[PDB]
Order: sequence, then C-alpha cells, then structure tokens
Amino acid sequence: VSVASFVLLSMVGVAVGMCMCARRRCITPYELTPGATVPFLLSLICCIRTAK
Amino acid sequence: PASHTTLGVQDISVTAMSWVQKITGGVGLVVAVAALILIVVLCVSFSR
Repeated sequence: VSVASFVLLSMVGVAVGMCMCARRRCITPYELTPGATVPFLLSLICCIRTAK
Repeated sequence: PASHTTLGVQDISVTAMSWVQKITGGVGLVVAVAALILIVVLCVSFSR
C-alpha cells in the first residue's frame, strides 16, 4: 500500500508536470509575438488572464 | 400496543409520493435552464 501510493502520486505528479510543460510550450508562440492575437478557445483551455 | 416498529416518518412514506419527484423535477429544471442561460450569456459577454 505504501509503494503503490508513492507511484500513484508520482503519476498524478507527472500528469500535472506534463500540463505545466504543454501549457508553456503551446502558449510561448502567442506570448513572445508583438501585439498578440490569442483566440478565446485557447485562452480558456490553456488557462491565461481574462480575455488575453 | 402496536405489533410493528414505529414509522421512520422522517422520510418513510407512500408510493405516489412521486408528486414530490414531479414538482422537485420541474423546479429543478426551470432553475437548471435559467442557470444554463445565464452561463451561456455570461460566457459570450466574457468573450468581449
């Protein structure tokens, strides 16, 4: 029960680490561009500030 | 004295209490539709 709980918590840890990674990779081409035009669908999905 | 247990009248009640399911279902749905309408218009007025 202890070693199973360690690896299970590592898998949800990896899943959130992937969500941090995939957000940072997907959003940077919008965040680096001058005068950005991010669409509302990706704004809500990738969890950024209100509107932009 | 009574040859049976005292009723759990806190909820133990008739069949044809389905009148509760009818009115609580109707009031639940008019609230749920009113809330869904609010959520849609709130989301497109947030899309602005």
